[PDB]
Amino acid sequence: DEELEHLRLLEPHCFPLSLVPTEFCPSPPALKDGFVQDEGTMFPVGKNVV
Amino acid sequence: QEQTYVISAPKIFRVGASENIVIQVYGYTEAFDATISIKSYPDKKFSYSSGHVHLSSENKFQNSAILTIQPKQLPGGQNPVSYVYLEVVSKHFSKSKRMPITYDNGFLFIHTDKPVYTPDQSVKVRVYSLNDDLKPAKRETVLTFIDPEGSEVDMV
Amino acid sequence: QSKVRSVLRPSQFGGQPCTAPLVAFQPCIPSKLCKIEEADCKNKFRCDS
Amino acid sequence: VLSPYKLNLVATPLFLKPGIPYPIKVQVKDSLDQLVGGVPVTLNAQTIDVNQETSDLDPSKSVTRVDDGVASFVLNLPSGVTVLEFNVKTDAPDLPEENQAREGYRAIAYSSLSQSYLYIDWTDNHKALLVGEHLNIIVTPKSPYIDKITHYNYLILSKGKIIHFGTREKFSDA
Amino acid sequence: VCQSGTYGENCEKQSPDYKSNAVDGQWGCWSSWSTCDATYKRSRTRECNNPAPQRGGKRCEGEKRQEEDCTFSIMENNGQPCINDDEEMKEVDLPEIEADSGCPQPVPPENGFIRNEKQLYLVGEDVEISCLTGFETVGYQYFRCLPDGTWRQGDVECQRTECIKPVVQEVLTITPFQRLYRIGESIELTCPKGFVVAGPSRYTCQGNSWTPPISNSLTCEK
Amino acid sequence: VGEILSAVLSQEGINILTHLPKGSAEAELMSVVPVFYVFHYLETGNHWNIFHSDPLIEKQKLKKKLKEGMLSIMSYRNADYSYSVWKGGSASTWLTAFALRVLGQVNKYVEQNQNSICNSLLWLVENYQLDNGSFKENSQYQPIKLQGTLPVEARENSLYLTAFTVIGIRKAFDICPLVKIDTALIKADNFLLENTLPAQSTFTLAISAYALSLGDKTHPQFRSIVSALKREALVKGNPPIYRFWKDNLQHKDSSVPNTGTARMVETTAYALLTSLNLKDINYVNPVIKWLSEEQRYGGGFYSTQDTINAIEGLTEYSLLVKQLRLSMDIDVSYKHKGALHNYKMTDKNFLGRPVEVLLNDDLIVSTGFGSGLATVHVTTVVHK
Amino acid sequence: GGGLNNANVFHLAGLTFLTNANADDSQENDEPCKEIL
Repeated sequence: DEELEHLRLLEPHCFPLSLVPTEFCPSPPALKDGFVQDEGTMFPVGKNVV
Repeated sequence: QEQTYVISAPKIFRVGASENIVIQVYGYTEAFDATISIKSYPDKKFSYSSGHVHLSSENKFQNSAILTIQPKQLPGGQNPVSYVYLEVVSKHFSKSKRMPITYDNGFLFIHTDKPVYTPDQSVKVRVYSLNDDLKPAKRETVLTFIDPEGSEVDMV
Repeated sequence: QSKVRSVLRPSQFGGQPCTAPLVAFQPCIPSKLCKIEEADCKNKFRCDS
Repeated sequence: VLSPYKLNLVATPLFLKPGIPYPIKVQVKDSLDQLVGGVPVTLNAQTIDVNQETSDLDPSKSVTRVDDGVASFVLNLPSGVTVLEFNVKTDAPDLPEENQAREGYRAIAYSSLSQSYLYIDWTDNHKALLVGEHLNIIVTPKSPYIDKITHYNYLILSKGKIIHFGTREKFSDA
Repeated sequence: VCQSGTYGENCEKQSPDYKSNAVDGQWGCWSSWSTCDATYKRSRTRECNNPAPQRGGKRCEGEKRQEEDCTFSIMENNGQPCINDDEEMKEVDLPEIEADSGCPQPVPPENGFIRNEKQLYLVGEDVEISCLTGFETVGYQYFRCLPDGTWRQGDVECQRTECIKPVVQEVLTITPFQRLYRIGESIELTCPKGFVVAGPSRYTCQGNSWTPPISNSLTCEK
Repeated sequence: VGEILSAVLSQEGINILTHLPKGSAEAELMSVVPVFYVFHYLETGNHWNIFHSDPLIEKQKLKKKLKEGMLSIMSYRNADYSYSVWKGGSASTWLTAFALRVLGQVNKYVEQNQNSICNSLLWLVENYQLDNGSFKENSQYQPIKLQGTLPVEARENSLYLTAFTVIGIRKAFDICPLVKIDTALIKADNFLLENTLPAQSTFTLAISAYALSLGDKTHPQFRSIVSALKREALVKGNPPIYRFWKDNLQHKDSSVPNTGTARMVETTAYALLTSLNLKDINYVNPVIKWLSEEQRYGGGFYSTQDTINAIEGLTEYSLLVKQLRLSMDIDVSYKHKGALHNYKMTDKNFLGRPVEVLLNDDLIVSTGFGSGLATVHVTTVVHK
Repeated sequence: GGGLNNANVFHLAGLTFLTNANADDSQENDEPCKEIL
């Protein structure tokens, strides 16, 4: 089982890719007198918003 | 070696800059997706930014991601980050290269109301403050005044 | 990254050989940078090797 | 000063497209340099095309432009040229060559292994492109494999940043 | 590996001449090291037991024991340094170019010294002089590095405050009363047995010095 | 402050505390002697404030160990307040000086009674002060290896003894001021100086310089000896990245700690402690770095001497950094007239504007206790 | 403009590139290029 983790991590192009995200935040919270500069439908884990 | 790619990027990433990274692939017909990512170096653990890009004849197999390095996400401290991994990942290829990064982001045009002043004067001074994107930066700025002997006299 | 194990007794007198490798290597993603630098060897003629 | 002029290139690439007229521009300057603009200058050049056949060119002559300072030249180099190296000297008849400031420079071809190239029909138009005009550049890949080259790709970069990118298809006109 | 006069793949069959059958004896390997002894030495031993010697076979050769210091990684060794052969330099190393033209270290005034020595000082850096134990500053004790490498050299000099307890090659011939004296104070030069070999029987530091007899500090006879 | 070099102990501090089993050869003494200095090191505070990379050293375990250390070290006092490692062994000024050094440190938790210290010092000075050289060892020619260290060749070997005793005396002196002992110090310093002028082999020079850095830090010959020590330094890189000292063909190989590597580590720790007494952080830095490498790996001979003196130096450095850390709320006022100004001099705001001293009154400047160093100037313009 | 090579063209253009097409920009470095335009 050390392969199934580690080499898939190192060389993911070598394996089937579930490249498209599957986990997301809710919509970003609103500010008083402000807005999120970029709107979007999808907010993947690790995405920044400004 | 018909199936090939080019990812092209600025010679140096500017911290905080919005950097547009373009990708072209050749010898492909099935449409597929890639991700271009900016990752901590050498450990690749933290990801500063990532962009999903879709490639198809509908795009003539060309696309770009807009990726950025928000300055607080760098670890900072006494040792600033010199280098960062640019990465691309696809069904067909994975590669990463050590890009250099630079913190030189934008322009600080000092304008003094005159070039010459007598003693018994106050200078009026103001600074025009612009991003790399040449937009008004809206950033805290600090002035330091040095005498002709090279002695610091004031900071504000 | 290197992983190793040791022989508990050798084969001899025609016993079964150990057959399996004593060392495994795995490509890591390293934490540190290399601190290597080339030797200038002062005046001495540096061969291309 | 006995040799009061000095010379430098301006905007010249030092890279050759063969057969395409290769432009050269020089600025004459002083010690405490201004644009002199009034100097005669002349050019002498030597070339190589293949197997190091050293071929000298005929010399050429220009005045400097009185306003721009630019003396300009263009060389209709051989369609097969590989390298050029040349000198440019002040030709002001009142100055001998020990005084008529002079310089030597070398340019080198793109050195494709596949003999595969992508030349642009750009004269180096001296005049700044006005904002909101359409730029038009015809682009000419030349290659043993042009039938393969379905499209070239272009990028327009300003400052540190790519700002436009796209693709430019082969017509049935080849 | 087989002795001459035995053959077969593991030396199993003897030639007809082979004598002294089942003579044996070869080293076993060492123990793991002992815990550290009273003197913080560890040790290990090998038993000559693989095989035990027999029938006049040799004892297992050489030293039956090893002994070693006990030693540990004291500091935070975070990584091996690349250290080379013959890496050191003496003070013979060539001075740097100092091309930044920061001021070199000034020579302190007479009876002065620098509180904070460095190879180079930044432009607009200032250096503090101080006086030796016997001396007092007169004047402004700072020098300031100018862009041309000059030092804004202050008027400061260190004047003598006191004369030390004098030292000259004879032991004794001196008073223990103090290590230090004001200018013009006497120095007692007391002979252990009430004689004078050279100079005054009692003298004084005349501000500059005692001007004493340098060769013989009252080498009085006894 | 400038460059700060984070030299620190490994997790091996657990071992340096839990040290090789107490017992005969005073394995007990050799185990607890590092405990006092590990204690002192942690009394930099940081390391008790933060060990959180690893499970904490239990502070109460340390306090217990310290107390037990004091109980043990009492067991080695001779009745006459000399010291012998064996209860009936020959009295030693060497071990007395070692004890006096140790007993200088402990007083924050466990002060030894000043009388016993005075008795020890009195016995040492009164018996073994001498007219030229001093503190010749009384009655023990037999060295001890892991507690002791190489003596000099007989030529000016007094240098080592004088220096070592001086060090211990100075560390005890703040808990027994006695004018006759001061006089013995002055004498010992004079002799050790006069015997260091000929530049005896560099270990003697380094230990003498360390002794002198406890004395008059501006004595002209002390400063000359320091200049000699500085000329004998070895370095790597044109700007020195590492600095250390070798003598006695210690340029020979040593893949393990040994008497020669011991000599190297101690002589370097003594040059370090000398320069630390000169507060010479900029010179110390490449020494700290070279120490941190542990090159000559394992350290010294793993003597108690090399390890103790190294950890003492590293402690001192750790102290000096926090000392120079700038925080200094200056306040300035006239004498009869009111307050003029206040400067929050801080690392983040290290330079306030110059100020015109308008009023015709005497000017008083002061600060809260704070931390670090500043310089303050007034200049006067007059038309003559 | 121009360049001695694809890699040189990209470097002088102020770009770098990742490709499998038998070229790399690691051949060149940020020299103090100071020509006049």
